Amino acid sequence: QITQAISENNANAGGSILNRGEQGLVVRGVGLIRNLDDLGN
Amino acid sequence: EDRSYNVVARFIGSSRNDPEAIGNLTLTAANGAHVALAQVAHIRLAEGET
Repeated sequence: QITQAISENNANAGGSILNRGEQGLVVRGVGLIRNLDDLGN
Repeated sequence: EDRSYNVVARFIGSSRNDPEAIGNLTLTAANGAHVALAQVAHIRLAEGET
């Protein structure tokens, strides 16, 4: 369950395009693991 | 028929018009309570290469 949940917990996704007026905004976000301090969670 | 299409569940319109709205969006939790993602994921604004 641990391995399944931690392998599930790692992922990223794009938010397509948000429109404010004529301005397009690519919605980006990343919770992607980088350091080992983030591994503990 | 021979044709095929997709099926998509999407937030309606002004649901996300801007950072503030997206901050107020909700998702579940382990303790069984709706939590706004602004309480967890920090939402900011920055430009990036096209």
